[PDB]
Amino acid sequence: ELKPSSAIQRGPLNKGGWDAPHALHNDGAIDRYAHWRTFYQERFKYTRATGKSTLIFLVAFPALIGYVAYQSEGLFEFAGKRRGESVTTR
Amino acid sequence: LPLVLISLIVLTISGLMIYSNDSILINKLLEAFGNDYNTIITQDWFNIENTTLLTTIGNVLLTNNAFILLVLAIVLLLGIIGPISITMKHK
Amino acid sequence: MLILAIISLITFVSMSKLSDNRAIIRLINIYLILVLVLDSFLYLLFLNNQTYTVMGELLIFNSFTFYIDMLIYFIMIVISSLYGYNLYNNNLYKTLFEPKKELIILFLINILGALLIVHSNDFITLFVAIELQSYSIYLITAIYNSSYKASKASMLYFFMGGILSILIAYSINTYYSVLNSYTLHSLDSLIINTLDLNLILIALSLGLLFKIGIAPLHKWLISIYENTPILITIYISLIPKISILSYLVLSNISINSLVISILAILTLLVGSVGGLLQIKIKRLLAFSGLTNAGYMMLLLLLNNNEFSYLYYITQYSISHLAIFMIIIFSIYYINYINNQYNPIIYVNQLKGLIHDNAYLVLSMAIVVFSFIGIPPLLGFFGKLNILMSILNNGYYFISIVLIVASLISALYYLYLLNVSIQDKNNILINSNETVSSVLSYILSSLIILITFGFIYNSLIIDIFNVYFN
Amino acid sequence: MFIGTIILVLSFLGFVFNRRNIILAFICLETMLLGINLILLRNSVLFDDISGSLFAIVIIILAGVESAIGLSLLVSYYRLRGVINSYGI
Amino acid sequence: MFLTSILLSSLYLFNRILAWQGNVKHFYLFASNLLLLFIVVLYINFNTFSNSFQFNFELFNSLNPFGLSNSDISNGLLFGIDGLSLTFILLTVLLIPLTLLGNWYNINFNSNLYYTLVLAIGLVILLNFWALDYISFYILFEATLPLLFILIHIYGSSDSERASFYVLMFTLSGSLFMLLSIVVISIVLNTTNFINHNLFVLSLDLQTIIWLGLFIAIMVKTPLFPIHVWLPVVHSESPLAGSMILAGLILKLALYAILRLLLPLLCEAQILYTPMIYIISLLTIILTSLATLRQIDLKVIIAYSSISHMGIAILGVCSNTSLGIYGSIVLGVAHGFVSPALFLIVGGILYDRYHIRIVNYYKGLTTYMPQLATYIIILSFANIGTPLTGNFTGEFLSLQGGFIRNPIIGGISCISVLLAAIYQLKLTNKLTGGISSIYMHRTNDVTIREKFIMNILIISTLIIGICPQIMYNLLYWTVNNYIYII
Amino acid sequence: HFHPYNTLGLATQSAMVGLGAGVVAAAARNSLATGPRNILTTFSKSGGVVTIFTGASIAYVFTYCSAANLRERKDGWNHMWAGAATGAVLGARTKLVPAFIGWTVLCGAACGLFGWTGARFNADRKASLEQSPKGFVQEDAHQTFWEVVHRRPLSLTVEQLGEGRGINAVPIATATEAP
Ligand SMILES: CCCCCCCCCCC(CCCCCCCCCC)(CO[C@H]1O[C@@H](CO)[C@H](O[C@@H]2O[C@@H](CO)[C@H](O)[C@@H](O)[C@@H]2O)[C@@H](O)[C@@H]1O)CO[C@H]1O[C@@H](CO)[C@H](O[C@@H]2O[C@@H](CO)[C@H](O)[C@@H](O)[C@@H]2O)[C@@H](O)[C@H]1O
Ligand SMILES: CCCCC/C=C/C/C=C/CCCCCCCC(=O)O[C@H](COC(=O)CCCCCCCCCCCCCCC)COP(=O)([O-])OCC[N+](C)(C)C
Ligand SMILES: CCCCCCCCCCCCCCCCCC(=O)OC[C@H](COP(=O)(O)OCCN)OC(=O)CCCCCCCCCCCCCCCCC
Repeated sequence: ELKPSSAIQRGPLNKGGWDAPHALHNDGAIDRYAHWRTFYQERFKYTRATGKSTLIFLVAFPALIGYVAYQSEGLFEFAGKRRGESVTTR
Repeated sequence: LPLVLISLIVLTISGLMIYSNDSILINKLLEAFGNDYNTIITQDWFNIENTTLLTTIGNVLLTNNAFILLVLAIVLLLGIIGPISITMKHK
Repeated sequence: MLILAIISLITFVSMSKLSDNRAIIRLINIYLILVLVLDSFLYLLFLNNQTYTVMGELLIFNSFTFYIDMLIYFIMIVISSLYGYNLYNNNLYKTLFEPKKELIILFLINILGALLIVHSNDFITLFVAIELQSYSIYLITAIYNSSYKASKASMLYFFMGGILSILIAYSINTYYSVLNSYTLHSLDSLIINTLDLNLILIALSLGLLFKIGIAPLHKWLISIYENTPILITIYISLIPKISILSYLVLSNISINSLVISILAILTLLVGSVGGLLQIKIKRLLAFSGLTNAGYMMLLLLLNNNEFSYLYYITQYSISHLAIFMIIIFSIYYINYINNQYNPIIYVNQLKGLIHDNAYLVLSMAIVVFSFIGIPPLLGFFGKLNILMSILNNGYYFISIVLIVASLISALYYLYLLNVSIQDKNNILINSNETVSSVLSYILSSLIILITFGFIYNSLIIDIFNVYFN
Repeated sequence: MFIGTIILVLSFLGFVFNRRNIILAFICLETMLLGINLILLRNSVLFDDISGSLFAIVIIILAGVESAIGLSLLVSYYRLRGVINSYGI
Repeated sequence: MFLTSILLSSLYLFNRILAWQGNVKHFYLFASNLLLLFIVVLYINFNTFSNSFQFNFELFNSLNPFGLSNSDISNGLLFGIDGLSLTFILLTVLLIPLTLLGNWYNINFNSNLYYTLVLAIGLVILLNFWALDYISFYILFEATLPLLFILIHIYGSSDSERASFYVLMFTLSGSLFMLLSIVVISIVLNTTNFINHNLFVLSLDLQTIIWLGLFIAIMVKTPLFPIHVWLPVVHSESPLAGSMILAGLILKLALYAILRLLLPLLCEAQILYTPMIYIISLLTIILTSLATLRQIDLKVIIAYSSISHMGIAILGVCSNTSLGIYGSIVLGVAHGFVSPALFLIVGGILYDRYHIRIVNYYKGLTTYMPQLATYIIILSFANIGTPLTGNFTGEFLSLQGGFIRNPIIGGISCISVLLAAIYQLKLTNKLTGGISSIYMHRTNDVTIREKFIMNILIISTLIIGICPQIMYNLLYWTVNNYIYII
Repeated sequence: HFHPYNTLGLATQSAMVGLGAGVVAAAARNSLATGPRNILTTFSKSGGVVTIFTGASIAYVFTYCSAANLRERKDGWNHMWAGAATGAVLGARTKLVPAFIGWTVLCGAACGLFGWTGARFNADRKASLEQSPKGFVQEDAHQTFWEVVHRRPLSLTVEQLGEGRGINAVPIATATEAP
């Protein structure tokens, strides 16, 4: 007994314009491939290879470049130099 | 039954706890039980009229807390209007 | 002047017919407007935070409470215009949004009970006024009695309000058993040192707070807010929140409260992650109230919180009131009306709203980016001025949990937008009947306060500097 | 304070663990209110004032109007459904 | 009365152009082109010999809420420029008609909406560079995001929804901790200001805390390696003008915010933390430019390219050197030129015609479109760090400034010249050469409007490339300003 | 300075407390449930709650006290190590290795972020801005936390930052003077 009112007269929605003809034959294999590649993260799972790359690029490489960066803060000036002059501060 | 027993113990003891003000928790509870001293009632001849308890309630409901009697009238009004207004079925 | 309105009104409603009821509410609407306009000037009494105690250590009147009073009148002028005015002149909307005979009676008695808390100094004034407003929410819930859900919700609300009234009464009499006193004015900052009033004042605070919707006991209030119809629930959501919270913010009995701090953390957590996978709009919209009542429980821990509170109050009241008024307007555009009392429920029903009345989506967007805290809108300065009080006073883990809770709560706010700006196959091209001019002007006014209300931030603070300091 | 606290706690647990009907829940609420009364009236007698007796005589009336309101709420609940469930509302 | 009558006239003219012309896009182009004329007349009256903030105006003061305010007490929102602001404003304002140009025929359904949102985003990021409070910087810093959400969601690829979400989510989530840090500054100093704030000193234990909240927000917005995560998808599923305004202006806005907000009052903090910034900067140059090699999609490659160039850019900012600061500015402005041209080449000339962005379809674009392939190669080589283009001036002075402060971080920072060439020329030779693709049917040559946009965005790189001294007249104050060498 | 902890005493106190919380939550799980349940299904259909409370209590307080005792200072890192042990105990209930590693790392990071802000839900009274000296220094003094100055001592800059990068105990100008 509750229906939206009679004075609506709602019509269809177009997007309008010119039917651009198909400039591309889509490949089913290429489209399935690319849809698998962009949405890879919803099927990603941890394995030993994932653990190896996640260890080395997220943990080991920041720690190595970290140690190298904190050791070498005020070591080197080369600004005006001479023979027999050490360039390391330490 | 087990949550009954746990809640009996905790709610009973913790209801007995706030009558007391030592910082130590066990001293709060034992002051609940130390009541066996007998209060001494002395006769003072300072009062000349039979102000009963109901007279004093009628003096404090009516002068010092007259507004509480009047907001209470609004509450009694609501207790009339409400049950009526539910159980009418007007027309 | 609410008293004179109630005394005149119920005699007047006893003599009017059923068909007169609508027009009666129109009268009361204008009445409350001329209590704002012609009686505002009483703010001149409250210079330099001069406080009065009236009826003999019974009601305390400061200007904090005067502002709460003015806010409650403004939102009632809105809610009363929602009942008293037609949306459209159809044969449909007359049987969907129709007031009962005694509805405005319970409305004004409820506002009376909600004002006699914020103005209250005594504890028996507190208890009688909580009882008055609790009865009024009982009867406003049960007044649309030809509904299965509303009657079940009124019974549930009766028993869960009875427990938390007897917990307040037990805390008042527990406080009396250690001090022959009724006021928190007796406390005066020496007594709290040498007296273990932690457990009393905290239990009093809790028994006052669980009626708001703080989170260990939050499920029953979300059930009442989903079961009640769509007009009753924009009142019973707003009023006990602002009344009970502006009581507890005024009297500062839970400072360094570890229990209030746990329950604030737990509220911000299970409010933001509670309402995520939900499909009903009043549910979705009632867990927004749980998180935004969480941001208040933080301010209870504070000393001197009267800026952050009041600004975020009128923030939440305008934003609250506007987002409930928007989904009243979306009912014309849905393809499926069920459940005469509650005509829109599921949040996917407003799906094609941008193709039919796109500026209703502009309205909906503007209010929902203000719930998130987007800086051109008024909700952001509310969250900002809460943050300025939290970080001032040592609550550093509370602050980052506030932020994570705001980020999680933005998801189900933006779900409203996600659903609203979508494609719909069958769009409206022309409508015969249009929306009530005086009623859609209220939504336009409630937006222009949210959009262009960051203008007056400076002015308000200078006015805030004079009347509260 | 023993009689009021024991009436309050036993009535509270009888309210909470009620699964058998609804009128037991109403009467457990009223026996709670009696217990809060008892604690307060004793504190008035021990402190030599009517003050807690003032809060007592007000909460008598408020317990009354709570009964009147809520039992009309039950009649409204019963109007559409001609039986009240045993497990609850 | 005069400045109100101007607005009452111009809104009336707007309503009339609406009533008679269905689009607005003519009036929007006209307004943004007038903004160009106005800002260059402000550039003529700009005094370069003063370090000062020249054109100051207060909004939303107490004594005058609607308009300008001349009072002895100020609590509104301040606005004004030095050289350092003004450079970006120039780079801002010449970008704004071009994106309004950039979708002149693509958007068919709801024109007036899209062009209003694009112009409104451009105006907000105009006013981002005028601001002078911490709060008035931050109000407009986040005014963009509803407009970006509504723009990415309504228009885009099939995956508009997730991209609009991420541009709200990550950007918001970093900006909230930015707000935490702004609040902690505003309750200690009791003044948010871009003028006085180098004078105040904070404790080192107190600078130590404040600086994390601003720096992780700049980590989100200039996408450094821990969160560089929204950037490829919010490009790859954007429409055209949203992607151009994003990668030309929003990333440089956070490059501006690391100068304006952090380097004046976090100096004694900032020295203790330059190795952490160098960890994250080198680690976002190496590891994002290496992830470019394995990409199936085509707008996503130019997105990760933008990550690698901003990773080069920010290690000139934190270099504590005159060279590094000037190189970061010339990198930021030149990348703001060269990069929206690349998003045009993937998005305008190549998605409007074929509507699929997978790389595997596109081969041998030379033999049917010679002058497009001409563009693709000379915009490829302008991206790498091949000189006389302004991108190399930024890369070179940034790598030199990063070699000052720590030489070993500059040694592995310098291989970015190689790593930035590998993926870009690997894309360029796949697009440019081969037999023309059997999937692509032949379409139109590049039109006059697209060639117009391209010619402007390539001349404006070449002028900075041949002579970077043309904008040193703005910066020679602000290159010396942020240096802390006791 | 500090005082070492009794690992055995604090551990057995927490073990008793976790046992009590396990019994209370098992009773609350019985009484809030459906189906045929009796007095003996408290520890039968328990869902293993008493193992959760017991293991979390013992592991957190043992790792917290042991890490505080071997480091000989009390700071936010001890909460990180103890929260990692708590995440190890909570993550062994899901008998999976990458799950377990995730529970350890993320629970340890969350508990370290907790313990770094003071390890308190509520506020500290003397440490907040409102109860601490703030604003400018009135005269020259040791600038405490929450205070602003105009000029800082250069000896403090050499002591706190270092003697290296562009930073020196004498400015570069008057180090190069004609006499
Ligand atoms: C934006 C990214 C997220 C960043 C999260 C921020 C959390 C960072 C916290 C840092 C901070 C608040 C400052 C934050 C303000 C900005 C907040 C930003 C936004 C907040 C969301 C809390 O510092 C906490 O640090 C913890 C460990 O690190 C300690 O843990 C505990 O350790 C055990 C000790 O007893 C506990 O027993 C144990 O229970 C815990 O284990 C706590 O003691 C301490 O409160 C610092 O506060 C403190 O700093 C110290 C200096 O030394 C200050 O002393 C000053 O200096 C001395 C003379 O020079 C003099 O002593 C004194 O005269 C002077 O006063 C204090 O004034 C105080 O104020
Ligand atoms: C002829 C009388 C006209 C009737 C006016 C009735 C108004 C009812 C509305 C109540 C809620 C709406 C917000 C009102 C804000 C008053 C601020 C104030 O001033 O608040 C201050 C401090 O506020 C606070 O803490 C914070 C509140 C912040 C409000 C945030 C919303 C800002 C956007 C709306 C305000 C600007 C709109 C102006 C449009 C031209 C104290 O309050 P007060 O004691 O100075 O009251 C003033 C007496 N007044 C009403 C007669 C003048
Ligand atoms: C929604 C986000 C939240 C919004 C918060 C911020 C609201 C901004 C509202 C826009 C209005 C700001 C722009 C207009 C104000 C400046 C007008 C002006 O008159 O500037 C005065 C200034 C000096 O003038 P004066 O001191 O009086 O002396 C004159 C001597 N010949 O003269 C000058 O120095 C020249 C000033 C040039 C200003 C250039 C600004 C570029 C952008 C202009 C359009 C801004 C509209 C943006 C709309 C989107 C909203 C962000």
